[PDB]
Amino acid sequence: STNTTDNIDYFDISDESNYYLISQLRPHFSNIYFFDEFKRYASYHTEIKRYEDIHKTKVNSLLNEASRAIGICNRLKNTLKGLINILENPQKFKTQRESYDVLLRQYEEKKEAFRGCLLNKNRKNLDQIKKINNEIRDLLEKLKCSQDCQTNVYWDMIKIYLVDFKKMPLENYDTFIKQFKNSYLSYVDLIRKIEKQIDDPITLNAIKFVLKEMGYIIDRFEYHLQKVKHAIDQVTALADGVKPKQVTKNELKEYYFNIGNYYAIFKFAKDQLNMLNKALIHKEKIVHNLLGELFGHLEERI
Amino acid sequence: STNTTDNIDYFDISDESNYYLISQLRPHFSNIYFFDEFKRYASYHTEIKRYEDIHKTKVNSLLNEASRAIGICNRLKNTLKGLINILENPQKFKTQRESYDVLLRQYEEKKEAFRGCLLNKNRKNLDQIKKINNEIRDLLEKLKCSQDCQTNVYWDMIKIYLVDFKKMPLENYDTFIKQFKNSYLSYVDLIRKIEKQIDDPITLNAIKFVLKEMGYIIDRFEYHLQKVKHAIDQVTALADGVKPKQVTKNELKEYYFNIGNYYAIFKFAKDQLNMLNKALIHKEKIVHNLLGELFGHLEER
Repeated sequence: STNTTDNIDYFDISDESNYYLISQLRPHFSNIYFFDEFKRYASYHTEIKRYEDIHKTKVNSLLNEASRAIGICNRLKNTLKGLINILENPQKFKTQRESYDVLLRQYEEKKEAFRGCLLNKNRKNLDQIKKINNEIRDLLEKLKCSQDCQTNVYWDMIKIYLVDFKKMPLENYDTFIKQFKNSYLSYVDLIRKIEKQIDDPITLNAIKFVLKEMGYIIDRFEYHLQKVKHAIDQVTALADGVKPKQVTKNELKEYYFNIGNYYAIFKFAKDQLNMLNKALIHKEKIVHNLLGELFGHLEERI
Repeated sequence: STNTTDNIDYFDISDESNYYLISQLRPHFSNIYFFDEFKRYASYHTEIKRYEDIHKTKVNSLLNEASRAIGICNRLKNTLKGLINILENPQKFKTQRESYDVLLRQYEEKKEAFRGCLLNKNRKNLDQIKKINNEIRDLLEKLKCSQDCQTNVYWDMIKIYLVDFKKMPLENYDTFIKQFKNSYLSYVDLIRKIEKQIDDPITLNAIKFVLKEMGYIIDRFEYHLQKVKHAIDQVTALADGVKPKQVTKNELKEYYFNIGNYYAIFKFAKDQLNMLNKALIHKEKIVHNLLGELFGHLEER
């Protein structure tokens, strides 16, 4: 059956301020999707048609620079995946000569080195996010309105975002992570009772490492599920309140930035949760196979 | 007094990492309540009686140092409150000689200076929170357990917290802020239609300022409401899940830190939301009075 982690896309990291989260899946920042959404907003205002060039030059380059940064950490990624494959697979551990304690410490060191690399190589890209944001605000000032800025475009997009939000079975995600977190706790509780009786070298270490990784991925799923829930609740609360006809231009700037980043979060968190969904299912199959091996060793002991 | 804000406790500020929130209400940080909760956890484990002294000395002193640090910003607070009372009250504006544009600018400068003071004077205290947290983690290592650490105390406290969580009407908080936010947006829209019809600049400026402050306080209410709901949902999710009877010592450490900080967030946010609820209501009374003064002027040509 399944016993080898082929993909470790589940690692992410946030910056020190916890404003930006870096993912191994492109566009790597949710903020790229906001720049894509503003391209849709700007097409309805002829006063800001220059953003078409800002998007082609600044926004696309930022995406590729983010992809380039992730690619710089690719050899750390392969080294980390090589350690994971040994630590999770007793058969692969038996083909080398290092001890499990040594490989475990190298795993923690390479894990933080890889995650640290994802952030460090993207710091200048993070600064570019603010500069393109400020460039967008300055571009928005060229609108031919000041205290009577129309909100039709703003309210048209909220309605469009609400139907896209219905295309995500939010109850399925809650039910899935609830069962998995309890299945995870039951697994660890079963391992605790078995270890109290026997020492099963290699096999028992492997199943604990996989469970430890499972716990990390569970935490990642809950994080990204909380953000997509928050984003949908905010946009929905706007649609259930009063709808002003006209606002000032500085207010319309905040409006576009508000719904634009919320839809970006939703779009970004969806593909992240889908990846994390597959990673959890994959880790569980490894645990299942290892657990059957562990019960066989328990029988021959007693 | 009529159209007079007497309390400006609604201002708060977070640190750059957004891990610590500094409030003008004692204990100024929710982390103090966690230290108070661990004092209850430690009473069930004779191996860690030393925390009785750590709490009495380090924790209480941190509270008093936090209170003193906030006190350093009192001169800025009085200046800021003085500007608020002028900007919100047309009668008090007419009794002085500064222009409304200059007073608005001084407000924005003093507001940021006061909020920045609340954080800057508390930076050493924020570091002391980390010292006490690490000292607690090191103290927990003295437990006479390794792979068989009982979770009886952990589950006894979760039961207690759930009873306390039900004493907070979350739906009342939600229904209030959503109706209040809608009334706020209607007030703004009403002024946009009204100001086109009359030249009442003194009154209109005061309404716009009070509504400007109302917007800030609404965002504060929403921030603290989200935190307290997250904390209740996390602790409730623990109760609805599998309940292992024994865990490892490092797992028990994270157990105590998890529910302790979540309950601390619950206690802290409740008193914050109650203060913000009163502040929003008081700002709305000022808007009601000013709208009544505005409609009176509209009647007389």
